[PDB]
Amino acid sequence: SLDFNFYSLACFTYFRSDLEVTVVSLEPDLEFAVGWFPSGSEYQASSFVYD
Amino acid sequence: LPAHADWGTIYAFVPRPNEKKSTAVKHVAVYIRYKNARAWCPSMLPFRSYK
Amino acid sequence: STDNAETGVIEAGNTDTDFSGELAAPGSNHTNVKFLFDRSRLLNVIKVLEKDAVFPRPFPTQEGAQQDDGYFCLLTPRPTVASRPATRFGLYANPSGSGVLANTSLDFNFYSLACFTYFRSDLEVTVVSLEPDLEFAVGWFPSGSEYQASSFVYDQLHVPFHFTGRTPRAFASKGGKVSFVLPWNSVSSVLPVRWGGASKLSSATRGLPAHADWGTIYAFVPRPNEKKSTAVKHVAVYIRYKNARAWCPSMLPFRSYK
Amino acid sequence: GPIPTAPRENSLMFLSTLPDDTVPAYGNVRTPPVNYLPGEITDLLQLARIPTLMAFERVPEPVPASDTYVPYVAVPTQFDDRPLISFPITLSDPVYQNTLVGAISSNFANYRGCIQITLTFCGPMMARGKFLLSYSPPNGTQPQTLSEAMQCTYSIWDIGLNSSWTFVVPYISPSDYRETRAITNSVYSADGWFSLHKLTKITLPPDCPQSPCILFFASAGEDYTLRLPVDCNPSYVF
Amino acid sequence: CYGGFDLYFILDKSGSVLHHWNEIYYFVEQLAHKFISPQLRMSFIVFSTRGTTLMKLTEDREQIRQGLEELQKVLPGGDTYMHEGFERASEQIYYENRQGYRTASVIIALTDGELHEDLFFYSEREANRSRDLGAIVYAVGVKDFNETQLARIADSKDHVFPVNDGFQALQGIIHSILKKSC
Amino acid sequence: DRVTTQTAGNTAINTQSSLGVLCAYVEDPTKSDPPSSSTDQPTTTFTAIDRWYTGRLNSWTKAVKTFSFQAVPLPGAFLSRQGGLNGGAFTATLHRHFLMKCGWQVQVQCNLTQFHQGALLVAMVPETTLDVKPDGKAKSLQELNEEQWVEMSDDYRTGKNMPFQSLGTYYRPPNWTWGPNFINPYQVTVFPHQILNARTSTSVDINVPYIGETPTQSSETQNSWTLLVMVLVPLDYKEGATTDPEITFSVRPTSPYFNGLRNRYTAG
Amino acid sequence: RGNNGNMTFNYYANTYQNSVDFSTSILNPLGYLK
Repeated sequence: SLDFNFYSLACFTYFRSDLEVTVVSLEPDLEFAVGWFPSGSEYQASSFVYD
Repeated sequence: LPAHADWGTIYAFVPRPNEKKSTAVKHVAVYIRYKNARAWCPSMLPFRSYK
Repeated sequence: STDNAETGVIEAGNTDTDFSGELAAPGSNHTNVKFLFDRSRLLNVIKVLEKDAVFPRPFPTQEGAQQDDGYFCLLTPRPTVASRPATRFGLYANPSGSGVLANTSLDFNFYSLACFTYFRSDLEVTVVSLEPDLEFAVGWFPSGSEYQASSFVYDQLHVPFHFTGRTPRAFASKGGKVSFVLPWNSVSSVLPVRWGGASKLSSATRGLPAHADWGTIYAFVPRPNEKKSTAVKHVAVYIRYKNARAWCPSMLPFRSYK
Repeated sequence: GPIPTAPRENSLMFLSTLPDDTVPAYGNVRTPPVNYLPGEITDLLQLARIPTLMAFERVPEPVPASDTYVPYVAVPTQFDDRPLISFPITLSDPVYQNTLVGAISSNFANYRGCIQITLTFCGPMMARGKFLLSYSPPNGTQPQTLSEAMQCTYSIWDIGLNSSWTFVVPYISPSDYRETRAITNSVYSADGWFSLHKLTKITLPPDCPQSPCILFFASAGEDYTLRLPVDCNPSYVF
Repeated sequence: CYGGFDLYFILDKSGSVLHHWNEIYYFVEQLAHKFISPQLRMSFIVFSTRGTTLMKLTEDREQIRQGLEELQKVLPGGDTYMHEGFERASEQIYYENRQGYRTASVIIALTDGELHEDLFFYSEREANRSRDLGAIVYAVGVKDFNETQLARIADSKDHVFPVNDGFQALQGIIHSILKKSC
Repeated sequence: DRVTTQTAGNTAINTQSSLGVLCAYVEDPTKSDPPSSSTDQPTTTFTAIDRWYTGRLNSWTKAVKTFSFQAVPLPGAFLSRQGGLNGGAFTATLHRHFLMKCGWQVQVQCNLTQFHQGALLVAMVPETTLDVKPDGKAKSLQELNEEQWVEMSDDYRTGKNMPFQSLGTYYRPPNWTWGPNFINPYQVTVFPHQILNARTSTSVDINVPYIGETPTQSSETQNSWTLLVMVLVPLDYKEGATTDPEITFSVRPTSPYFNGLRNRYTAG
Repeated sequence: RGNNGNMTFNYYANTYQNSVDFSTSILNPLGYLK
């Protein structure tokens, strides 16, 4: 991955912002769920049984 | 590589239990729009072709 | 420095307690307990009712019983077995055999922060179906009360009573999700996370606070009894705490080594 | 006519952190009173600056009893020039397993500020020794002998009528906030080791027992602030 | 004629074997070093609340020499759920009896001695199924003695031993069939 | 300094090398009010019972291990009469009142020499059940002298030693791992407590006001403040020092609150 | 406080929002040593 068109304007050395996360499914008739964890942290991965 | 000067990550998953999973894989895209940005101490631009 | 800790109370010491240097600015306040808990969290999943329900028995139960287990959810953070308040927490690791597996539950990540002994809040009930293209209905009755279970016929169709009543219902949309906040209703004063005590005066299991709880949510489809499918289905339930308080601190769950 | 509206892209979703409230399905109720029982919590940091006993690996004599891990230090009589206890500062290391700031840090992501550790002597009053404790920011290797721990940042300590010595690890940093655990053990997440050395021998009369003991505490200082929670580790339940 | 002797160990590891653990160990250490006959099967399993098996059925006996010395490693703790121990034996019994062998299995148990109403029922619930395939059942227990409930998991009152005579009594019931190895 | 002569009722205790006090959560703990849930006139304090009762606890030797504790409940101690400690008049009162409500002074007892070392830890934890192994029978005065200490197993650490219930034989027998009541010994100094050792002190005190899940719990079932003593570093002493020192304790109620007369309690 | 954006208004009155109590008629530390 890379953000293609950001560099072609970028005449900078340091940057500062906030962002937003927009998601869109390409396959039809789909329902999903998005997750997130902050930087300097790491995903939790296990499973616990229910019925 | 500045390993801890980043934002975070988004993962997508369906709301279903583990044993009822289909065989066809599927896809989803992710979008970002920057906000309230600042900038400091200018520099160069990516080199254009000739070629 | 040069104080001794054996008096039980020691304060904190900044950099200029013994070194040269000045104290640092306060960073943030993601610490206040009525902000820390306010997070949407699921506790478990639920098998959906579709008929005249029956609810499980008191503490011993011989075989040949007829109850429909795993359809209720006595929503507390406290450990629960078979939708009635237990005192310990199971994890059925070797489930082969006969005899039905009980519905266990516990609020996993609540204890790992919990340095408390008494707790106080209000909550909210968020429901979501896992199976696709589904429409359902959630019901509820308060703590210290009990579900009504019968059926009365209408035009040859047997229809149960939990379509109606006093206590509130909620009918979802086409694959929608239902949510509402729900206040205190408990006979006792504050929720205990630890308890001594027993339920009655004598001859009781020592430790379960049977009437310091919240209530339970059950799911059911809006259909008459005789038009019921053969495939069973599932639905989850979510809780987010609100306006919380806390009292008289305590320990934390023991971490492994291992 | 109705007021014209335009629904945006965010339809019917629910965010977990979403700062708003929902219509109640049953309201106008009362509650038992509260005020009689004392001991409120406004912030857990009033909680966080209580002493807590650390936990260490036992010296090479494994007693077969359960969990041979030890909340003290067994000082030897013999003269050697390596430190007594040396442990890093990464708030998920197996020395920070059940300290409070380790415990309520283990579910948060970032902190800022100091970290007090203090140590309580326990020995016979006719015994007396001189112990220094020292701290160094991350060098290439680890500072091992007394010149290296000498140059950096230390305090010597007497044995007298009291029994402790409040010490505070200073807070030097590239960036103001710091992480809580190191997915890659980088300069942003570690801050160099901590050690204590015996400076002069423990001195004690006849017919009183050898090898005294010292307990360790660990508490948040003043500037210790936390931020931005994360999902927890359920591994205690298995 | 059949060699037909696969002997199995059941061991408690609950709290009450706190003060007795090396004696239960010494019993197993002598019962393993009772024979030098390789025409049999061994396996080590324990019951807490729940654990796992230790060793699988193995052929040459450096492996049980490793088993008998790793027996020291486990600490006495947990509940008394020994219907799970007979389960852990029987599950590899009946699904490693597809070779067509006639192996009349035989199981000796080490129990403290008392367990209440429901768990005793689930032990009998297992124990019917245990010799439903043709197993042989045994149990001993150091306690204030009752043969009241312990006879039910056995075939009759013959095969539930005390501690006083059972130091050599169970040796007879093994060596009265060990000699017929073919 | 360091001499605290505390006088109440007709008794008066002083510990000449003591340390101070330690209140909890409010700097003056004795203040309270009659409970709001009741309607009857409550029987308040009276000077015949404002008292230090004392009672002997088990002694302690070399042979103990780390984190091994004794723990005495409250007011359930007064019922079963451990260690020559009875409420006397106080038990005869609180047998006959269905609601009971009170806070507690405690100062505990040892005195080691100047050639010893070894740290105890006097602390009163709130709202625990550290007196029962899950059979359902609360342990009584006969089975205290066979152990002299609770060897701190892992089953208290993982919360596996709390009394569970009869599962019912329609189900499967479970596989329990966790309970919300436990003791984490690396953590136990978050409660009102102070290190007692042969370094500085001999006898030392705690103090605590009321906490509760309700304004007034029941008479003979609740146990809020169990107090536990636990050893962190064992003792060492040469041949000639005083073998096996002795431990007792001193418990004071402050501002009792009784409610509801009936016959003297007879257990069903 | 908590986390809200409701600096303008709430819809329901607060007695319908969350339960309030009866009538019985810069932070602080956690217990001094006197």
